[PDB]
Amino acid sequence: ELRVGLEESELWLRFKELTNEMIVTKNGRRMFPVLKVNVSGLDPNAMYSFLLDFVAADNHRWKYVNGEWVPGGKPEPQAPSCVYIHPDSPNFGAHWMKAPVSFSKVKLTNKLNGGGQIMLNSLHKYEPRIHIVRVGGPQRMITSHCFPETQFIAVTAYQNEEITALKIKYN
Ligand SMILES: CN(C)C(=O)N1CCOC[C@]12CCOC2
Repeated sequence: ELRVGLEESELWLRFKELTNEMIVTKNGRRMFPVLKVNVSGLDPNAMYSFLLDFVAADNHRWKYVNGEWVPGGKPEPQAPSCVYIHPDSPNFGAHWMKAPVSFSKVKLTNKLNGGGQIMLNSLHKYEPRIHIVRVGGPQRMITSHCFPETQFIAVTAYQNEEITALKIKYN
């Protein structure tokens, strides 16, 4: 059975309980914390690519009002984000299962940009999601996993200083 688990969930939960924020910039900003995923139950000898994308958790624009995050009243459809390919991809089941799969190099932007960077809408709430794509084999296969613990609002600067403090304390 293919098992997908979040490394350092206790750390992510500290951020989640304050409402997590991730900086987006024109040129793209790396995430902290970094999404790290424990994977077991792969075929050590089969071939897989690991894909990361961001689901809009709701259709609303958020705003920090009197020290609290609040949704707008005017929802809009949120197009799914573009996918980031883990740079170790493609690779053998054994490679992926030998240490936590770390997305340390993904960069979050607010501008349609060249290559690599994933564009997110500022002040939208997002839920990180991976796809494990079996490649090369005759039977293509995808398994998807969401990480509720890693939800965040995309921001151009931190609103909640409690988040600023946690980011510095644990970097
Ligand atoms: C680019 N890359 C390293 C890939 O893994 N490729 C190859 C080209 O695009 C499709 C996929 C994405 C996952 O399935 C195969």
